[PDB]
Amino acid sequence: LTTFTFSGLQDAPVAALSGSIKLNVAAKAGKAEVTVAAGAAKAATQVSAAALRKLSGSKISLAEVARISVLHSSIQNYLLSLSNERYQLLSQWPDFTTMYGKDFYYRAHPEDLKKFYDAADEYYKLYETVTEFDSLSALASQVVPNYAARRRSTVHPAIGSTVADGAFTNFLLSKQ
Amino acid sequence: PIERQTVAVYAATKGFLDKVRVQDIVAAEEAVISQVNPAVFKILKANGKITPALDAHLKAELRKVKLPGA
Amino acid sequence: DLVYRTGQIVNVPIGPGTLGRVTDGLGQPIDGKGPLTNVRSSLVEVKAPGIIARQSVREPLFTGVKAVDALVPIGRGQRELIIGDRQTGKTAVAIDAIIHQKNCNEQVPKAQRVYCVYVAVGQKRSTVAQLVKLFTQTGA
Amino acid sequence: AVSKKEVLYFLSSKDAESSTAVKSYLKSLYAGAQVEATETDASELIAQLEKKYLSAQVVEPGVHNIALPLGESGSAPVKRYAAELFNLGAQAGFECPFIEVSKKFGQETATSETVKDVLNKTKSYVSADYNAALNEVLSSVEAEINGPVLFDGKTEGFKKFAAKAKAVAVSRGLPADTILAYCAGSANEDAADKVSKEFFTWFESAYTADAAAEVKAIEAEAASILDRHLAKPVAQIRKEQASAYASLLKRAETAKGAKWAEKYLEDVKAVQWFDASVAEAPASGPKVAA
Amino acid sequence: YLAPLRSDFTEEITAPKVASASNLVNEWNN
Amino acid sequence: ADAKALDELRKPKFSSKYLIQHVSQKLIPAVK
Amino acid sequence: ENDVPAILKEIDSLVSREAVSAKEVSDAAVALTYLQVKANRRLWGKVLEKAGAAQDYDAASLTNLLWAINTGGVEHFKTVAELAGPAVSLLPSLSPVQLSIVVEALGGAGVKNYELYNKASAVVVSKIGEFKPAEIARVLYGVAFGGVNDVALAKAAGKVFASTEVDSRTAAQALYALAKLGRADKATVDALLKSFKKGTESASDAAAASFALGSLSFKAEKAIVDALKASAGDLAPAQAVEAAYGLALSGATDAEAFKALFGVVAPAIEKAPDALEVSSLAQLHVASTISGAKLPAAVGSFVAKAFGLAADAARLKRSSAESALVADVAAATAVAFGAQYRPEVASAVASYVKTAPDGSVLDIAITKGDAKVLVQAVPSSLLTSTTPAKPLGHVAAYSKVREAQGYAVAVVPANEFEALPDQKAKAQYVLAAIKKVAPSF
Amino acid sequence: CTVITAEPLDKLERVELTKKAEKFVDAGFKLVMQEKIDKKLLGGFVIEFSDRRVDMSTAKKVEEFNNFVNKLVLSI
Ligand SMILES: Nc1ncnc2c1ncn2[C@@H]1O[C@H](COP(=O)(O)OP(=O)(O)OP(=O)(O)O)[C@@H](O)[C@H]1O
Ligand SMILES: [Mg+2]
Repeated sequence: LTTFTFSGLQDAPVAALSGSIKLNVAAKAGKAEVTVAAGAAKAATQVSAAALRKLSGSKISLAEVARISVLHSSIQNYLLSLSNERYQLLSQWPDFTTMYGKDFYYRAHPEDLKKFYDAADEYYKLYETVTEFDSLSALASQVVPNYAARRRSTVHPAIGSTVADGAFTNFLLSKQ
Repeated sequence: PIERQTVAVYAATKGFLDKVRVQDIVAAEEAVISQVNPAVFKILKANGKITPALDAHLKAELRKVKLPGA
Repeated sequence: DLVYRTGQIVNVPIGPGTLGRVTDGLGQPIDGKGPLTNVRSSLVEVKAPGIIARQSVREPLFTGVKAVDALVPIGRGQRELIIGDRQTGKTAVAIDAIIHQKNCNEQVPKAQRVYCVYVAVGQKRSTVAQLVKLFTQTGA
Repeated sequence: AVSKKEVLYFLSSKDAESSTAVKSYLKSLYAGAQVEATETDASELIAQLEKKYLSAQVVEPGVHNIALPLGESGSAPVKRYAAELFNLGAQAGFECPFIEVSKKFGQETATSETVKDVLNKTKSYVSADYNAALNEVLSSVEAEINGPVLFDGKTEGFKKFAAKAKAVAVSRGLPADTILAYCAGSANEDAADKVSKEFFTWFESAYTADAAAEVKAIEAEAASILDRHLAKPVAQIRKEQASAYASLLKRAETAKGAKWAEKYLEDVKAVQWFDASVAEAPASGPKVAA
Repeated sequence: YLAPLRSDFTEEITAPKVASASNLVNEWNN
Repeated sequence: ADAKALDELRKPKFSSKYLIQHVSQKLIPAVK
Repeated sequence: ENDVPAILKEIDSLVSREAVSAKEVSDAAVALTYLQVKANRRLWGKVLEKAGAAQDYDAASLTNLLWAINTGGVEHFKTVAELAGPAVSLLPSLSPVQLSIVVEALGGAGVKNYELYNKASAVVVSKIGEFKPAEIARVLYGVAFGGVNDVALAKAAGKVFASTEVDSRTAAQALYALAKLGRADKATVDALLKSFKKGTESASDAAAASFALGSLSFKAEKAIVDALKASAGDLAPAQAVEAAYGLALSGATDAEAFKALFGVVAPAIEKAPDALEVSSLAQLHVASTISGAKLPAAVGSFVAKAFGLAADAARLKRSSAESALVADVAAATAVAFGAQYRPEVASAVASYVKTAPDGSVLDIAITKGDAKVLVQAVPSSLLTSTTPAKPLGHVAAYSKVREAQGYAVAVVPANEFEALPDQKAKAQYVLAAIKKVAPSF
Repeated sequence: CTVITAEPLDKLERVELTKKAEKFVDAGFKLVMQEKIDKKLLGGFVIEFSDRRVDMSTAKKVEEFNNFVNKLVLSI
């Protein structure tokens, strides 16, 4: 945000848009009767037109408290988001334990039953590793250091090929 | 490894591998390295010598072995 | 043509960064894995260590070849000739000394581990690529 | 403490540990300490070198504070990600990426008067897809006069090469007339205003496509790393990672007294605070001082 | 969770090397 | 031990910044 | 029954649930500004966390949210800059009174979105009569602070500010937008300057017109100055600095206006000296010098070092087309003072680089006994963006601080210096400019 | 001799250069000179004596600087 801000009590929101919280402002020429109602609680104060202008004087400047970093947490959130797409297809696995009875054991070929008991031991291998979510935070650290070295470019952190080709067209198609 | 070399040379120089056909001494010692105790190699590697507490204890453990033909 | 002197007697990169790498006759790597990191250039023609810098060769180098370690055993600090005709197994005695050191280096403390160097002079490049394939597969 | 050229580089920086080194320096300068006279020394090659290692101390914590827009839909997470790296360039002393890579061209080719050498030591900075599509036009125009095309501009042997390289620049998609008419300029401020609004329409579609190509490679790397990891049994995973975690601790523990190693193990202690502060109240999160 | 620290620069300006689609949605559907 | 700060919790943790500082403190005094 | 902290807990439980929509996160933000909740930062953090998560966004809830972010003074760049995705998709769906709040909030936060401001200025010039004068200033504040030097809008806004006279807060936003664009149009600044003796109600718009006049270097207003001297308790210490800096640069010397402004910033720096930016501590030392109104003994000595700090930091991070200009002007200063050969000019410009008294480094600092001159190159970033192209007010800021250090600053601007064809013409341009300031040389 | 420079010399660039160059002849020898130009050099000069050359040009001082700091960051 800048140093001086020019908004407050002019072209303001007059009312809430939801029903979860009920806002009612009553603007006079000088001050305003706001009435807020959220849940069981209610509040109603008087906000001057020069009381909202002092609000943006000292800025809040929110910042994220991350376990490791904001970069790492965004890679780990993507690996958690990718593990969800693989967990959703282990959700659609047929219930093999409905065929564990001995009327399926003895009607079945002895080699097609050992394949069935191996395909059930395989699902527990796949499912116990897709729910190993404490391993996603160390897979995110295999993505970070190679990315962070591409950002330590000697040209610019935000440089890429399309810009650097577009600035070769300016460099080459001008005089020497 | 050097401990399985000297055990196999012990099995040939202490007369444990005559009564064995000369064509399959190659396959006879493959039993001898694998059928004696895997703990008797560790003592010979740690000592570096076949001690008096081991040269009988291994040559009496080179009798509880199954050799081809015999 | 203009030939410039470099001021330096012939040198090669020495150090632990040469381990695992396939270099040429002047130490430049030919395995295609970039420059030799963690390395230092030293002369190739050094005066050999004299009488007062030696001590007696007492500890064994195990070849792993039992015709060798029983009959013609090799101490550490001893030059041993492998002489024979062609295709009699001279490399196989030498390769088995290198492969066996890998098996022994996993069991000994850090002070007594043997780091092999194989110099392949005048051989085929296919023969050398078969040896670094064997040494990668064995772990040597 | 900081060496007073770092703290001049951390004034416009906005990460945490650089600003707390600034704020404890400005608190020393409130208690009457003398601001040390900065050096009018360190000639041009040394000044370019320590600027490179001071910008990389503003860029390196700043890159770790920029959330990648992985798996997002739309252009505004990619335009946010690009704009955070623009501001990280400006905070670290870089100019615009157009002005930074063009300075890289004219510095690398200050000795060249032929085009085949200009297209050869600006090889690291342009696409090989674009370096080849200019070397095809160059070796046809040098197969037309049978003399090397000069980097002169007033030579007509360059003029019909530059008229064909302009046809290559549209064949990539680059508006070659728009880019040229921005970095040249115009007299009136109204006719140069309409060419800046269509350069910046190219430029924003240019740097979005470099950020979005960077996101699509992190997305593809992470999906490749995960699918290699989802094919492992769990006992392999926990000991592959505990081996990699413990090997990386002792690389920081055997490092005697180095500043990066104390800061490494201070951050392992701060991760374990984060895991412990969340265990005390998980619906709240970590405890901050309020 | 921790990474190897690296202090090196990128001198090229290249494309970022998009890796290939791993076959695991098509192996787990098999 | 609890409730550290905010400005201490905003630090990115395993950034380099101190390898970059270390190789700047042994290069610039060595190339001068 | 009037429960303000018990309604914060009822807002906290509205945004801490799982599927908060856009309207519930708009109105949670709107209710936090009307309640003035700067003290609770985590509750503002839970609202902007759900403001990025919220996917649907109609025209009314986006502008209620962006109003609340802007008015509340809460900044988080990642959240606000990704709200420019709803905005460029709702932009034909936006009211003209709503498009002014979007572009003011996204522009005032620094969102680098060229597709937004191109389409949002092309709308506001396609329907120029459809926008009231407060809305054309809000868009002008946004496109200027979003990094777009759109002078097509600054002309179309200038025709509106000439046809109708505007509110005081409307004009001071328009002055602040033209100050960052660096325009200094006499035709439109004076049309906005008459709005400031009808009575202004805020001190933030008296201080921002103060800053915008001094940055364009016009002059003080004598009712902006006298609104600022009464209501300098409404201003934050980073805002009173930019008022006193902007009054000093315009040539005001009303010392009672400066006692009011320095009565804010002095106990703030004494309470926490690291509270302000070092760019703002340097803007205090310019203001504590040109008007001459002094400061406390621990403050004015402290902001004197922070002019030395903030001047090297802009010299270390020099634009490298400014580094070309300084080494070009210093070479012409070698030829003007007598050096016809290259080993002479190479060893002369290494003698022009003496250190300033505050610890700084001056680039072309010539010393002849007691009289010292200083040559100042003013590239293009410190020029106005208009066709006369006089330098901005910040170069007279840097001049008067060095002039109060024993120098005689000769200004060499690159619009005049680089229209010259050879080095001999550029030598007598520098030699005339040095002798115009101290003719002892 | 042969001196190769970047652009043609001054009359003071001539006089400062012999003071460099008669410290490359190891007795009471006199150098004549022969002046050539090459903008592949970025200033400085190359003195060629037909049996030795000495390159105090800054175009090689760049490369001798770069390879010193490309060797030293790999040693840290
Ligand atoms: N101990 C062994 N047991 C079985 N086969 C062996 C043995 N040693 C070598 N051979 C085989 O004999 C062949 C010759 O071996 P090797 O290549 O080691 O000989 P060489 O002395 O290196 O010959 P050259 O270098 O002249 O080609 C190889 O193909 C190898 O497979
Ligand atoms: Mg052989």
